[PDB]
Amino acid sequence: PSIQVKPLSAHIGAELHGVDLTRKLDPSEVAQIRAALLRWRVVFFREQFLTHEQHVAFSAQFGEPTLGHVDGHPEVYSISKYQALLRPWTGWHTDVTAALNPPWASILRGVTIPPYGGDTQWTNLALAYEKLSAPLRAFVDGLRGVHRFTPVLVTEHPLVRVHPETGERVLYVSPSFLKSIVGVTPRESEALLELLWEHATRPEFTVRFKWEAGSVAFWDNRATAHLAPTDIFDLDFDRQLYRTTLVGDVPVGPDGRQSVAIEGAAAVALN
Amino acid sequence: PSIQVKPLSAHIGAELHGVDLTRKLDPSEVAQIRAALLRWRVVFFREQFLTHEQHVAFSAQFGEPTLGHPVFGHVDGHPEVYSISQALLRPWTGWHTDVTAALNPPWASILRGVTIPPYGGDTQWTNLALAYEKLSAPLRAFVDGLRGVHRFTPPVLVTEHPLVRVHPETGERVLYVSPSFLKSIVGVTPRESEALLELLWEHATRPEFTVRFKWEAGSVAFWDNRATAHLAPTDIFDLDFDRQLYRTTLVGDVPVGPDGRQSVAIEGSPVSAAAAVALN
Ligand SMILES: [Mg+2]
Ligand SMILES: [Mg+2]
Repeated sequence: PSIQVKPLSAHIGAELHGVDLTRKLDPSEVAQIRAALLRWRVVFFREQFLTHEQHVAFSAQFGEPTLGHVDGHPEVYSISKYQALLRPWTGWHTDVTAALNPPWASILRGVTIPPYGGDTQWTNLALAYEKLSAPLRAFVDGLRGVHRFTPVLVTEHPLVRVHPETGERVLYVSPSFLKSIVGVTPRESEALLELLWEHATRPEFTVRFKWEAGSVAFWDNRATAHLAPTDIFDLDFDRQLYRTTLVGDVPVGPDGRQSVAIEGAAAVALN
Repeated sequence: PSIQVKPLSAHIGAELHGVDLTRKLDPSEVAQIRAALLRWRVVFFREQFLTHEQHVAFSAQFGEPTLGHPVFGHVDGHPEVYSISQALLRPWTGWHTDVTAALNPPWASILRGVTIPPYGGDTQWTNLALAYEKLSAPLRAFVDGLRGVHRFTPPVLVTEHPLVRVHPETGERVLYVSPSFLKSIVGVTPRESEALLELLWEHATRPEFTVRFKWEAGSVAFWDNRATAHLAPTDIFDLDFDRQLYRTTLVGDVPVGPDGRQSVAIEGSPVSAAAAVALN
């Protein structure tokens, strides 16, 4: 096995070594990375100092890059450093789930990285589903949720997304964007969402990553949510990353029902 | 500065390099480690492969090691060394400050990893001085005046502590809310207590107040119990890996609140306190 896979927690995150991301990967390297990604939900690379062009080329080996602008590279979004009601789930989200087809993956690379501050976290939403009790699993299997984003996108997704490559059921509760559960009263929706969001962010479902210059994070948005840092606003250090995302398919629930657009680029550049 | 200090987050945690914990530290090294501990709340060392004797000697340069329980964590010949080898889940579950059910909780602990899984078993700490400062001004003034009852029942210890502990070395106010052991706020109704504790516990475990540490063989964590709470791993229960660590802890003083009032014992026994030291 040419690519070393070093898991970072019991059920999410792995650091990969033995691949040079500045050059085209051969088919075996692509397969190994994709397999590690499906198994560990987010994979990380260290000391991969890339140009935007190389970042796009790497991304294109795994899917179709989506189109904070970077000059000459419409696939690349700038993540630059340059009041809130706080609950345990605040800030946790899955990228652009207000859209009908949320991007299935994102690739984020660190260019200007503080000595400390600015860690990112991910949570395993396949595990979160499996760790619901059986009656709660059967219950959420049949529920739909409305995801909204206003810069206006509104989409009805299954609360349980069936992963198109692994068949796993995912608790698809994207906390920044999921606003209500369809067909239940407002208080029922509020109480159930708080229950599921508390559950989805159990520490034992998460992994935390301390960036360094040249680091790369590549995650499966069909099975995760993530948490951008806020501790970095307390420090003078600059922080600059760049992101690509891969065009996704329309989610389906355990009943085979596809998501449904309700109303509706800006969420691709921001989330 | 002979000891390199590498902070791990904006406000908590630092990895130290340039010191050999197998040999006695000179006064400058002791002072540097102590200063980094006060500033960063928990400090970490890597590739420090210690015997029990060396672990105790290191501990003794910073305080008086506690002297053990007959059974819990007991290591033959080393009363200072503790062996470390359905639930209702809330975001604060498992977060705690060690032995706060006792009148004088230990001021620090030193945990060393001997047999460490390739993955799983991370520990987290939160900065309770920062947690206090990040309460709004009216909430800070409110909790300044409150006391809390901490309880522990070994496999009974009951102490009334200030909700805000004034740190004896830095003078900082600490939101002393030890979630596993703090049971009630003195002098308010049971529902007021429940609702306020849930507010403060949610607050004290904000991710931006925390640092997470992935153990390796030979790693050491040295934390200030007067300014932190920590979270032991649960993701290891799913894995077949052996995990062996050893802990020493340093005898602490009686807490004092912003009004100068010391904590007050309500119930307890020396053996129950030793059990909490061994098990918390
Ligand atoms: Mg995002
Ligand atoms: Mg403890």
